[PDB]
Amino acid sequence: LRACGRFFQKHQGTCFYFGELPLSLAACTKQWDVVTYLLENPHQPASLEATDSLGNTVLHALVMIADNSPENSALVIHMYDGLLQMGARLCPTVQLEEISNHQGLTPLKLAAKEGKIEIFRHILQREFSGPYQPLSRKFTEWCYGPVRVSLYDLSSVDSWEKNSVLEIIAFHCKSPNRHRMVVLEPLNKLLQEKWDRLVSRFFFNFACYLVYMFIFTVVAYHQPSLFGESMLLLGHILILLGGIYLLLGQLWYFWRRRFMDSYFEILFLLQALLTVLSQVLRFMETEWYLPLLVLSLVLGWLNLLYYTRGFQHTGIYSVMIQKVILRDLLRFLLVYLVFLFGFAVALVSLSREARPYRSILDASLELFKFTIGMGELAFQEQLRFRGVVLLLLLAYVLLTYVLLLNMLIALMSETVNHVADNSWSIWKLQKAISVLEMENGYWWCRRKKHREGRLLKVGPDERWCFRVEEVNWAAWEKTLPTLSEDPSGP
Amino acid sequence: LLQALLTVLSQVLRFMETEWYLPLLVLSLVLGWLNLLYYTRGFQHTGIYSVMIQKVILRDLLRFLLVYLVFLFGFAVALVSLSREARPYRSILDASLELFKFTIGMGELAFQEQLRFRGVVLLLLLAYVLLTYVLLLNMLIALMSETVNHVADNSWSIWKLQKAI
Amino acid sequence: LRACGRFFQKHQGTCFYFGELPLSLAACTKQWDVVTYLLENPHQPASLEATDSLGNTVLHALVMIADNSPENSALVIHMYDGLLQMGARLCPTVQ
Repeated sequence: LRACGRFFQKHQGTCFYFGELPLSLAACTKQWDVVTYLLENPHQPASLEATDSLGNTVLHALVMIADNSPENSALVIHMYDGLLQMGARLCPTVQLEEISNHQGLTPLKLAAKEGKIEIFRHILQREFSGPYQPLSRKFTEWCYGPVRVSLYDLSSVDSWEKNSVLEIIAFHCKSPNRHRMVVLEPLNKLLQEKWDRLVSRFFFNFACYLVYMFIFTVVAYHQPSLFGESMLLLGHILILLGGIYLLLGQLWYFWRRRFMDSYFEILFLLQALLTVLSQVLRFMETEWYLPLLVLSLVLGWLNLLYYTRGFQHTGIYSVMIQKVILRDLLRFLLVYLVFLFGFAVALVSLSREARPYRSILDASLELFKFTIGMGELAFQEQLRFRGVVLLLLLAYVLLTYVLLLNMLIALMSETVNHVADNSWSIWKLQKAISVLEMENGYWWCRRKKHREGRLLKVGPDERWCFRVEEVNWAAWEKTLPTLSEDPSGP
Repeated sequence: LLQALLTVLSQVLRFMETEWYLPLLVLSLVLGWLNLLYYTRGFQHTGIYSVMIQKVILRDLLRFLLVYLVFLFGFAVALVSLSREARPYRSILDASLELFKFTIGMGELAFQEQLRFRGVVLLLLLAYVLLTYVLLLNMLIALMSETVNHVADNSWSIWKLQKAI
Repeated sequence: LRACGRFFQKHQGTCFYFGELPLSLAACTKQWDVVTYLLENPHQPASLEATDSLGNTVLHALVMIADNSPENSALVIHMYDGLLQMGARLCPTVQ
């Protein structure tokens, strides 16, 4: 009896989304005796694979009620494991983990999309011994003393499939916990493996872009006044070809992905648009292409800072300036402006009388030169109101040199609690985005996606696996079984 | 080794009557006065200061300067590419020097009139000023966050290791 | 019987360098009863001063497996002290 009302649906406000199904309610409400009675009974058996109006089964409902609190996460983990074990003994023919809702996702995918990290980490590294062996994802291969190779499962986790946990985390997710689902194993080992296979193409792209930017700098610097001529026209044609190529690439990227990590692609689009506009304005014989070409050159040299992600830990510096350039700067500048204009107008309104600051623009420039430590504080004599002008100049100096101090103190207090783990996780997330972007290939030719791990039977189900080696000097029990009796390293 | 090699080369160039020994002798003198900071290890705890600048001079400086360079050259070229027209910054070297003087707090932000593109030149100068004064702030914040967890025990141990050597 | 293979040598990758010697393996694997049985027995006595291909004895192997973790360091310290004490009572003439 589906309770497809308004209070039971998932929305902001007074709600409690348990999946509008009595078995789902008993599962979510910590009523394991009631769950056991509802799952098996001679009168009315409740199917565990039943779906509500949205298409969610009980596992999706258990995923969607999970918070990040430790008290609720233990409930979600224990009830998920218990329901999986009871589904093993009731309907073993059907695989109830792979049941998809109307959006098309699975409970692992749903935990990835909504940002429920506490059930995601458990479902990615769950291990069950005894009779419930095949429904595990943390298989144990050979162990030789303190070193053991653990085989994780890459079913619906590798990027070879049409929809993956990696793609959902990188692009489709929307949560503050996007970066924290990349550090956890086996996603740390998986994305480190694909990056080492793609760093060659990343550096090749860096070299090609550096050659293009060197050609652009040579063309811009040796621009004639508004063999050498043929070389310059060949360079202009090459710049036009590179600009239209990069514009087509960015257009294909924005068509495929139909925000902070998306900044540099917007800068790439702006740079390509500006150089294409500069070339088409030069072709139209307009004397305004030179500011646009120079602006494109400046924007491109700024854009070149994107390729610092792959130079090892350099990115952990660079990500901070990204946060810095969205911390308060675009506000604080406005605060500086709402001084400047006012004071500038004041100076003009007090400098048009006689017994310097002629217009608003010159007054603004002479007021701005107190920040770079260059402006003058001379005692005027030609102006009639010398003392009031000096008093306003001193007041502006004091207000600027206290506003900058306040800004620096505020930024220090903001960054003093910033540990290195968060910045490292942000850099790892950016590398994950770059890996999943390059693996799709260029727009003019699509790369052949290759599997990772190997296909080996576990207990005769053929399950893809990824091997992670570990050393543990405290696991001296030798009780868990091993699939293979031979080490057989790579 | 570099100081000894430079002063030996300066002496052998003076013996060969070459008028290029004077830059090498002066460079050797500068390098030697820099080298004199090695002997601060034995002046008690003074070394616990000095070791930090060693880490500082290998922390990010030789990278960060390059980052500063990959602005400067670009912007400098831009200024040259926009200052050769008429209705200042003559060559690449003078443009680089006039752009560098915004870091020591000496460069000028005047409104040009002889150039045809006054507004675009001013906009690029303002953009360079903002980018420099945010990059230096970011560098200082990053260095502070790097050194805030640096206890005195690690620096004391480093100084003791240098004294052991 | 020296296990002078490739998996048992010390190198980056899949390795477990215990010294390629059964007494060394029992010492490194926290098997003090097996170590006591191998050190003294009427059938086949294992010399504590035996060396592998690299020339390491059991003490060098106990040194090379030590990490900086507190759980492993206690194992290395206790097994080193126990092997030194058992070497005192078996071959006191040699150092």
